[PDB]
Amino acid sequence: KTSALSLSNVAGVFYILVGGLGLAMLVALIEFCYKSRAE
Amino acid sequence: TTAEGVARVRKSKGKFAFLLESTMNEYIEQRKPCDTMKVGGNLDSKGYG
Amino acid sequence: VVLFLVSRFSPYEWHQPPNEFGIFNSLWFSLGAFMQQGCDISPRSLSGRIVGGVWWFFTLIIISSYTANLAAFLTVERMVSPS
Amino acid sequence: QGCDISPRSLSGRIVGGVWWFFTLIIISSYTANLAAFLTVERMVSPIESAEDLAKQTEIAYGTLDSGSTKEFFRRSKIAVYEKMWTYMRSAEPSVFTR
Amino acid sequence: GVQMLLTIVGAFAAFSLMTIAVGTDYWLYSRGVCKTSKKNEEVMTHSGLWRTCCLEGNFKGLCKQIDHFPTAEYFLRAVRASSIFPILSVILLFMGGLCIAASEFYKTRHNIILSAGIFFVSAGLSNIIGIIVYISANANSYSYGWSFYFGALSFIIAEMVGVLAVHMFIDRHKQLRATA
Repeated sequence: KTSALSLSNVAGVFYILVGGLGLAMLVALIEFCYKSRAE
Repeated sequence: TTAEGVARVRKSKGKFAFLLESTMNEYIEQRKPCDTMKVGGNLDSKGYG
Repeated sequence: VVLFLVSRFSPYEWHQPPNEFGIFNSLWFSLGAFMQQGCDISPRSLSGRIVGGVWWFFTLIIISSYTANLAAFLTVERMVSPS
Repeated sequence: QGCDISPRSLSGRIVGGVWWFFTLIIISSYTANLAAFLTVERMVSPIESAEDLAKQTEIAYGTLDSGSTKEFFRRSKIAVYEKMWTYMRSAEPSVFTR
Repeated sequence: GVQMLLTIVGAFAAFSLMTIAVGTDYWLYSRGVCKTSKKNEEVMTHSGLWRTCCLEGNFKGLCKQIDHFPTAEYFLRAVRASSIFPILSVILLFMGGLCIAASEFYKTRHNIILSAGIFFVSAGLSNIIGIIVYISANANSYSYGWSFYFGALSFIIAEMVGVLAVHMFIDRHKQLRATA
């Protein structure tokens, strides 16, 4: 018989996702911080 | 006892198989509640006298 | 909730919001993307596009894994039916 | 295939969101179950040797009553053949032809 | 007005939920030992992040420690032992609440409210990693316990507070545009 995929198998797709979300906010915040220093 | 062997097949929800004489296996297959089956060919050969 | 945030947090773009990615719409765009469905909007910023990109990659893997692992279940179940 | 206009209300979206889930499963079941057909029927091995027949119980096999093709199995000491003799002996209907 | 009320209450709930989770011991209802002869006996246990406390047998209530360390695999075990991410979410939610409290005092600096939003959103992201790093390191039946669900529930209660805080920031800056 076969087993059902566990979180351990698809684990690097949630780190990438979470890491990407972090990178997205950082890019956004740095842009906003830069614009906020230009006023 | 074999009676215990037969009962163990019936109560184990598909997780036990019992090795026994073909004569007994064939008899039980024709008894209510009709929940057992004989599978495969015989592994050896003997007789009652 | 990250897509909404980035898009709409900065107050230097609300010239009327800058885009259409609000909280309500963000859920809709993240559900649609996961279901390999059609389009209603598409991010036009950098930060927002990063979120989209990683989300699309996540969906791909996951959706592929489901189909791939579903076939395994069917094939293994279809080959086992008992000497 | 299809990407033109999408619902924009709460009620319409709920409808379209369950429909989208339905399609996913249904369109992933076709492909997944189709692969099983194209895989299971490919792995199938054509009948070969006698060991294959002994394991199988679908296709019956029978020798002739009087002759050397029955004595061979009766006296055979090989398990792959001794198993077949036991079945063919008491099996019904008589595969033994005339 | 009432929008700020929800945030405060919701922020407190998220913080409280997560803290209970970490501190408790009812995360993974497994079947293991709780006592450090050549004999053994596995009985139903309710594991946690730190201690594996038995709930059945003659050792009912004895709380043993967990030797998380019985380079990918090393890193996972190292992170799972210290609970960096689960504890980090606690720290972030606590900090995110201070910002909201600091608002009432300093009502002329809109960036106090947006800070809370980022902490709460980022606190949720740490919670996700903690769940993932706890389910991957942990891997004969199991069934997660109320403590594990307070973590998952905290994430939701912290993402909702996060969006709510961001609306407050957006909304405040919108009122400034009108006055201009």
